[PDB]
Amino acid sequence: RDRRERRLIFGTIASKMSLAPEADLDSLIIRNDSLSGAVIAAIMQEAGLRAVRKNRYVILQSDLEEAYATQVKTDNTVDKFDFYK
Amino acid sequence: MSLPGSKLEEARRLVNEKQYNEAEQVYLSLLDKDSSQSSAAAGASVDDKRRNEQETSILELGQLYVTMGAKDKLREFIPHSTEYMMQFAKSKTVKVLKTLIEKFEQVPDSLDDQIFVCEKSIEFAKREKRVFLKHSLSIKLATLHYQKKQYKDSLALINDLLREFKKLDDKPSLVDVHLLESKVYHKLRNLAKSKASLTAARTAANSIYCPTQTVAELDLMSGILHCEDKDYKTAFSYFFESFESYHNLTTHNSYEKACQVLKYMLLSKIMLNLIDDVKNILNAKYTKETYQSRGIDAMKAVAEAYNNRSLLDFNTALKQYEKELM
Amino acid sequence: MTDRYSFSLTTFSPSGKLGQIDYALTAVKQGVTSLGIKATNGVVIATEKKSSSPLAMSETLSKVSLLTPDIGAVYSGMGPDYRVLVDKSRKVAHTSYKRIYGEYPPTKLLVSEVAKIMQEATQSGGVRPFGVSLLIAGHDEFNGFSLYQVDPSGSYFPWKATAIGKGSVAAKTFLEKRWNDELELEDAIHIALLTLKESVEGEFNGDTIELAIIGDENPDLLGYTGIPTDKGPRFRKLTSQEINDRLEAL
Amino acid sequence: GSRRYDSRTTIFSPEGRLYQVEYALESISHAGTAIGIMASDGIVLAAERKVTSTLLEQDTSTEKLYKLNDKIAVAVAGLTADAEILINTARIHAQNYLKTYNEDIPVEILVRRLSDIKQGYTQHGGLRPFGVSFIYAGYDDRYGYQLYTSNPSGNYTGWKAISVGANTSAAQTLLQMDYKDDMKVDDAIELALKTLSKTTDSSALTYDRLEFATIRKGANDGEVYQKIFKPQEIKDILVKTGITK
Amino acid sequence: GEITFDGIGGLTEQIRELREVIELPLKNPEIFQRVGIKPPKGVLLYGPPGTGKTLLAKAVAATIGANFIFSPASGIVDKYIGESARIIREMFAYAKEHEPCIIFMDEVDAIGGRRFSEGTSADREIQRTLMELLTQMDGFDNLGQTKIIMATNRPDTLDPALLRPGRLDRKVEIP
Amino acid sequence: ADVKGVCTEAGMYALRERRIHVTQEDFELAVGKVMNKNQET
Amino acid sequence: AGYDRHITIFSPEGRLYQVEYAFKATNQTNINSLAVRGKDCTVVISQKKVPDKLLDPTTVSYIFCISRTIGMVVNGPIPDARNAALRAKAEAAEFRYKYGYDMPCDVLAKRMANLSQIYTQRAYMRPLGVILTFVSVDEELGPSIYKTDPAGYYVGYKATATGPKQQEITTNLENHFKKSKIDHINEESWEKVVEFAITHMIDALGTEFSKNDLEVGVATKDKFFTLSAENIEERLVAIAEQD
Repeated sequence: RDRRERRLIFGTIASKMSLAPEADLDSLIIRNDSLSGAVIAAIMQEAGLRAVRKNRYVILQSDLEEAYATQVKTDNTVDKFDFYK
Repeated sequence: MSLPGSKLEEARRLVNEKQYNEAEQVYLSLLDKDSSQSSAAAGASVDDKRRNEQETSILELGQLYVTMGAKDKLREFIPHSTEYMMQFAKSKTVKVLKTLIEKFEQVPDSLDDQIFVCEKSIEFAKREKRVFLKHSLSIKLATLHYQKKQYKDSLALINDLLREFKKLDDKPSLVDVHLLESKVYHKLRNLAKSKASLTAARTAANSIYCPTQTVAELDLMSGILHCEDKDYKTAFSYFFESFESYHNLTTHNSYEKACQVLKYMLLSKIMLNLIDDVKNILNAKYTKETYQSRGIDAMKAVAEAYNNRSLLDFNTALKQYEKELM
Repeated sequence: MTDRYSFSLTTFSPSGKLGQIDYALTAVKQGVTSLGIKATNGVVIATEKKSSSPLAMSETLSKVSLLTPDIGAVYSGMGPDYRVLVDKSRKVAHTSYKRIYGEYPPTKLLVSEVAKIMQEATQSGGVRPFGVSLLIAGHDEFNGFSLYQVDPSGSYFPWKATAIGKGSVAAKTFLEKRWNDELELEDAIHIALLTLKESVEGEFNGDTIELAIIGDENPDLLGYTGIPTDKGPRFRKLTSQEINDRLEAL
Repeated sequence: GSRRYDSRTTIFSPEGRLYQVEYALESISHAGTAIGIMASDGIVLAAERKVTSTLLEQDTSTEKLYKLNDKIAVAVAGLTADAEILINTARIHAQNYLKTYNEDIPVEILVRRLSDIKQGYTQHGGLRPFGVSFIYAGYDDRYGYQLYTSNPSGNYTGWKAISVGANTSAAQTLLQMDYKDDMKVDDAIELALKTLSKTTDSSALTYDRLEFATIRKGANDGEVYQKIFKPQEIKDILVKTGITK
Repeated sequence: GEITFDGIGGLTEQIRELREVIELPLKNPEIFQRVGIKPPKGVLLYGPPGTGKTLLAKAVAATIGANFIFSPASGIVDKYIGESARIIREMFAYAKEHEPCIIFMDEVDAIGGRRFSEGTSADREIQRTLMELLTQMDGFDNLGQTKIIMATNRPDTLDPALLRPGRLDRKVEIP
Repeated sequence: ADVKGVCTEAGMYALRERRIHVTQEDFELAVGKVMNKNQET
Repeated sequence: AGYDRHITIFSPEGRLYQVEYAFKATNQTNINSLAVRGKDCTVVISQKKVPDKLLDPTTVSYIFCISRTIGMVVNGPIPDARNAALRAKAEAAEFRYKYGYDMPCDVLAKRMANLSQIYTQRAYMRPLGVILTFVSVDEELGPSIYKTDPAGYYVGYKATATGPKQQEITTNLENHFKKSKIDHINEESWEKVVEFAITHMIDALGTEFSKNDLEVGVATKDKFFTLSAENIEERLVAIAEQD
């Protein structure tokens, strides 16, 4: 995605579901650059599931942070993979 | 005095200590003096090195000149001084010529005087073999006509240039003329043509590297056609991307330029009927840059007036903010 | 013990392929972004030197090696492969040109030596090639300024400007436009910084970027603080502070 | 174990020639072309340059054309790597002969050492063969002009026009037809430039996408003067033939 | 289920985060509708079988009062036209009729997985089976009172389509 | 078959720009696309 | 991938079976080590695994004294650790004989790195699964920690940790080094550095440790020495009587 493309995803998925006044779309565009469109849509889905599971009726900025941290990482193994070291 | 360097420093500082008017007597003095070798290159001194420093000095001088109103002697002087540089380097002549013309229009100016520098220059070049980027300058020459409200004339000039770029001359020159041609069409309210030409402009842009500001101008037009043919959501997104680019350029993007794009950015959101997001764009100073104007005041008053659904409230804002706003 | 693997470990097929090489070429792509520009007004090399652990220092990691005082090299691929081949490359440069012929080697002739080692470790059984590609940049009065790539294949070619490692295709492209025949060394340092900025962000600062130049030098380190016999070597590698300072004016 | 991790492929096929050798030939036919024309007042060599682009240095076209001697030069079809090892050994063999007998190496004598090593490479060690064919261009003062070819099979022949690398069939067919023995250098070049055109399919063929050399009698020698063309010299001859391709 | 969900206790973390993903949309589809987010789709159990793996799967079903439905993946391998289509569909149709229900699909490397290289050797039977799973999930059809649960010895063995959200959003580990 | 592709693509380019006439330039751009199709697999 | 176990060929992956498994198997002895540098000292503390009463508790070692300054901890199987130890000891002495100057850490790292790379290139020797943590207070390089890993990759570190509980130890070192705003310990007396080390180690690995559960090697400028049982006790004693 382009930066302008990124903006749309945030806007479109946030209409379908609850949002917090705390949570700003403006905020999200700045924070998320250099990612595939597939990853951003994932995070947005994740945050909405998490918020409801946390037994609320709103998506807070807090769930969105937590969902972001979750989706970007899944690997925590270091000091290996020689072909670039 | 009696050294090029010392007299460079002096002439420049003469502006700062008091005024330009003192400085100009010094600048004028730089021409008579210094140099006992090489080719004619000030029409009062023969030189190489003095004239070379004179280029950067003339370049300062000319900015201040537009303020002074003394521009008129310089508008003639630059075309006389082209040949000084042909007897140096051809590349230098081409180069210098483009930068001096760029400085004068970065300051507000009357057209009549601008037309006049360029005109001599392009005719004179032709005689030798220098045709390289006198065509780029003809694209600039369109631009003064565009503001003048000679679109019809710009159109005739632009059409020939398109042909030249497309298999007789340079690939990057093409993008810029397709951009202008889009602004030109748009003013005639030829929405159809303006749009089709941007689509061509973008295909031509991604072939190459196009300067950062140019890319943002592309995004500005795209957003503009989507306010006039709807799809304000898509427009907004482009105005986001364009505004961020203008921010990052700093003061190499004019103050005024950045404000008119913000004015459009607020306006698209109100039509789109997310008014509370108009309040978020204001309340942030990364997304407004603390650009507050009567224009910007108007958009918060209009969002408020919509929420209220009070017709009276719109009429009050419109008239008060008017001069800045429309 | 020896004498169990005396068949080559590249073999052909009717598609003519050499197993080992195709796999090793892939490794180069998976390295870090390293590039070379010949500006025909010097040579500038830049690469990323990067941590692999939070308590790993990067000021104990270099990817820029001197091969001789005035020929420098940069790479993408396997770290170990590069150091071991570099030792052998150093060996021949020093013993066979500076004692025999009394001078520093000509680049192109050193390009022939380094190629021959790599092609040799493929031709001989029981061992594999090196899984790297090197860019060997040097200067001589006789040849001017020069830049070659030597592949894992042991093939070589010269390249006006090139890039290898991650983001190879785009990095070379942007560069080709920004590359002029007559290009100023300061602008050529910016373009390199600019490219590496497009590969990486969120860990891109100037003190993690290592840039070295062929052109400007310091006589005061070559024992010519006093009266010179001659000017001497043209390679001089920047420190971090110089790199960061220019990154601000990028 | 590891006595059964032996490839055992530098042994004969029933086809009368080793596995690896036959397979290697394919590899050659998938790399650059070399064309050798022997004329009655020169020898003309043409080779089409494999990858040409701005990212490469385009002003270099000695990437496959090396002179081994003062009056012997070779053309490569195959890969750079494979080539270099035989080039260096032929160069020394030239110097051993020169030194022992006080005279320059005859073209077949030189060919024959290179070919005995190519065979050797599979005959001792089990190692793999080359992936290079040379077409040799040389003069000797005992037979006039000689133009030969060797392959990693160690079989060599002499020819009056041959092509090796890709598109051997097509080029050879045309060559046999237009061949004459009253041709001059310039008549050959024109001929060469036609053939190359008919095997390459293009809008145009440019001067930097070629590597060219001819070895003519000259006018500074009664010997033979070896002229190694570089892009800008390729550009000139392209005008002279009036064959734009 | 064979056992309740607090009698296997000392798997408590895994109990906790299966309970709030699976039980809550079944019992209360309304909260996910009202927010406007999707109910969850698929949940994955991975790790060796009988680490209390089997326990956790039986146990989530008991508390809902779902039917636990064990499907052998190989049997989904009939060698007739559309039999293979028929079987998957019917489980999905039955999941909505007899709702709430757990459709537990054991091993997703006899009807899915990444294969030898995903060429043709008899790896098209496997390709037809996986394609069916992917088409219903991504499409107009959906999972709401049909929960599907995948089980796999190690999770890295599964097609990356299955690894996308909109197939499997929940991925639980069993240490 | 590729030649038939060049006319239907030249026309698609014209169609996108809302033209019934197609220049030489669109036709060149179409052929380049067609060449890329033969290179695949 | 490739098929590295039957012929010495490459993988398109770039990393081979011999390299990939050498990254793994380096712990099966149930071992954890850390090294920190002081301002002007370097301390190593390492778990000591005396598992029986058939063995003397001080013949079980995992810290080797390679030179008179240089220490090397090997994290790996014990035959591989001694294979590396033997070679390192010769190279250290040979370098002093020929070049007239004792061995520094970085040059030993390099020699061994090159060897490990060659045995991966060979089809006639196996490479080893050893991670070699070389430590000293070098004369020109200051306090030093240089750690090699198997591959033939090596790089210099602030401080380092090894073992399955590497991660636990790391978060404690990070927290200290940010707080203090330097990448070494403000302290400068090897006792207080040893004491500090143990503190962060107890915390990370979650068990209070005895002297027979630890083994200490200390580096100082121009000398290397190992701390004995009594010596370790004196440090431990304070950590048990403060909060």
